[PDB]
Amino acid sequence: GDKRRSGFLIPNAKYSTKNGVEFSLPYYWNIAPNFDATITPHYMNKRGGVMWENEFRYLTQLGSGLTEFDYLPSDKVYEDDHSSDSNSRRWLFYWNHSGVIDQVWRLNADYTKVSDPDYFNDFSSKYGSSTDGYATQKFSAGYVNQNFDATVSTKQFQVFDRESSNSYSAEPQLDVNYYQNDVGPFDTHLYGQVAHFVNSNNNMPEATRVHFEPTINLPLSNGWGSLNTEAKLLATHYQQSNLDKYNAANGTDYKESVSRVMPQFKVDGKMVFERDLQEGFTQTLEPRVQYLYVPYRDQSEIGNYDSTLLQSDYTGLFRDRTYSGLDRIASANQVTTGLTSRVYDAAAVERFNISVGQIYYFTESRTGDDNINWENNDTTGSLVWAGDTYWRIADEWGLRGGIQYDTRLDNVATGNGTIEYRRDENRLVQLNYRYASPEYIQATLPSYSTAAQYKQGISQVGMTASWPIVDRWSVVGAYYYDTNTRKAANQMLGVQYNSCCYAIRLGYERKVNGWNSNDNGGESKYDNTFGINILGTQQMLRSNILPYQSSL
Amino acid sequence: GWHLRVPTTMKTMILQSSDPNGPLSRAVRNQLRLNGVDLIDASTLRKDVPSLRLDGSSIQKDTASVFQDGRTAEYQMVMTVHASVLIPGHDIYPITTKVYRSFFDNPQAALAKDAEQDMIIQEMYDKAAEQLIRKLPSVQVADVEA
Ligand SMILES: CCCCCCCCOCCOCCOCCOCCO
Ligand SMILES: CCCCCCCCOCCOCCOCCOCCO
Ligand SMILES: CCCCCCCCOCCOCCOCCOCCO
Repeated sequence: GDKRRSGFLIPNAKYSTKNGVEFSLPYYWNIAPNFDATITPHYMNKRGGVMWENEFRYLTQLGSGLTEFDYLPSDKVYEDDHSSDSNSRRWLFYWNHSGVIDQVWRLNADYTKVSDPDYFNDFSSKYGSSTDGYATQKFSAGYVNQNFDATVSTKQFQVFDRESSNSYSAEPQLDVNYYQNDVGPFDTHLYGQVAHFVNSNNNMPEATRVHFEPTINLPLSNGWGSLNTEAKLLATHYQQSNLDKYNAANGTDYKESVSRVMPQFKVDGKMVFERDLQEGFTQTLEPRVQYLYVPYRDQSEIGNYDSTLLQSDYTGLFRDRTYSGLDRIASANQVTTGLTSRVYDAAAVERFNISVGQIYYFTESRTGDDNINWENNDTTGSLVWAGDTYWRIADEWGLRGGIQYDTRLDNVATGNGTIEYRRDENRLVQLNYRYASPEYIQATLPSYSTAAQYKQGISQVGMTASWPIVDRWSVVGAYYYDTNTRKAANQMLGVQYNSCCYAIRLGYERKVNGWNSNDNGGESKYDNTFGINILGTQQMLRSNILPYQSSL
Repeated sequence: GWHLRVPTTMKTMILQSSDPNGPLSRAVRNQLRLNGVDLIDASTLRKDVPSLRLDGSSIQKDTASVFQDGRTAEYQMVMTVHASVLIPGHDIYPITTKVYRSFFDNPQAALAKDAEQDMIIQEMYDKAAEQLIRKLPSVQVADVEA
């Protein structure tokens, strides 16, 4: 049917290596003022058909939402690569929803499902690209009000790998929180969780975890200092099942019923020293010390469901958790010390910031299952260092950076730096650089440090630029470069011109798409694409596999 | 020696938003409560008490770096927070702040990574809150005789 609408939209064309010539003819349908739809025939050449891209949007009292369904009945290239089954249809379904009813009820949905793991590698869209390694499928409904909140959710993930697609899922997960601030001088905080973990692989064990965590916190502060103490309990119980086969395959001692209760003592002191400088400028120096103690518990009988190693930002040094989730809580006997230095102008605007921190270990942080293959066996001392910085010379330029170092790796673990020149939306240039050492990948990602795609880590520079050459024309481009392999990862060049009312926009992008086995070791697959689209907005900056983000 | 260090005008303040129980609202309320700022509802007559309006917030998760195979190595989330201090009689003053964080991805432990993504976001909501309160001194000095 489709009427009472706006009409056909102006089509757009594309030429890519995997799809050939492409012709998209959108057709918009304004069903109502608060919900509408859009049907887009998207003809592809060497795919041998028209992919129907369907979009729908709605605005209700229960929340705002969007739904997408792309469908291709048959794919010729995919049929050549995968000729086992005669069925060759390929599709995508997406559903986003978010709503806060009566300022208390919270309804949220972020669902993405695809027909095959090689969908987003071939078909690019707003809801996925070649860089995605898995699709997320989250649902959540909760009740939140000031002193109390309780949310129930279901989390699933579709991993894009035909050989190893093992991933856990919480079905369901309940999170409850109580608060009360003026319990004498103490601020109290109760947290409880009840989760049921299942895996797509039936050989993997299932579990039902119950967690109870009361936290009492005494904060004191005056004019110059702030001393905050905290006592926290961690009671956890595991009802595990389906363990015989997994205990046969791997050398593990997982049992069906496992209990674990851990105390936690944390103290955090902070100071501040102001210092006046020239021309009305005012800098400040804040030191911060924190002691942390958590006893050791043998957690070798407990599985792993949502626990992974965290990264230490400067503020992350003062975090009381090494892993995520609640399956692997490491022992603690640590003394974190840090120092920050800020500056301000005559108008008290924060212009420049430096942060340097370290942590000292009295005893080693054990979990009962510490198989993190470090480069050396340094257990105690000033192991982890971190630092951040930010510089704003004026209203236009900008700078920001951060580096995390670890002595157990004998090299800097993480390191990113970015400088930017930002006039407005149309005029800007940005230079960035990100770095992760092979030791870091070896320690945190054991499986990726073996293959040649992720072994050497990251050393990637990047240059984004939006600049108009002629007063009415406009040009934009991006260029990312790998330092280790001396090769480019993503390149982009595009021009745009607003002639009168509707602008014309030509673009070109080349990107790393896959990894080519069967070679003299291995190489990376590259994809080229040109595009023509025919209000005044620059989506070309955020159209790459590494989108542009303003660092001020 | 060198002198030791929220203004007195903002010791009593109003906190208003369309989502009062949201993460950003509770983070700002908690943080300013740590500084000793007293909170009162708008039901008071309230002519001398300043206001702290939370306009909105959004998170943008983009790919920061990529591996040799064309897959995401680490994401970079950027939390943009829009607020505005309302001094009755002296016009409104808008405030903006950004929080940049990043973390490595791993599809083999996707659920775990989700638990990390929830842990970082929360932290960001707190960090942003701090960056909103440290800019109040710059808003107080903006009140000059013109
Ligand atoms: C298969 C899904 C079909 C379910 C859709 C039924 C939704 C009915 O409830 C919607 C109630 O909200 C009414 C929307 O009101 C207009 C939105 O703007 C109102 C401003 O508050
Ligand atoms: C020495 C470290 C031991 C760890 C501390 C254990 C503390 C045990 O007592 C917990 C009691 O806390 C009660 C919960 O607080 C109230 C929260 O609920 C208030 C409802 O709004
Ligand atoms: C509020 C303390 C701030 C001072 C900073 C340094 C604190 C270092 O002292 C820690 C004392 O604990 C020593 C740990 O002893 C070894 C573990 O065995 C004792 C447990 O029974």
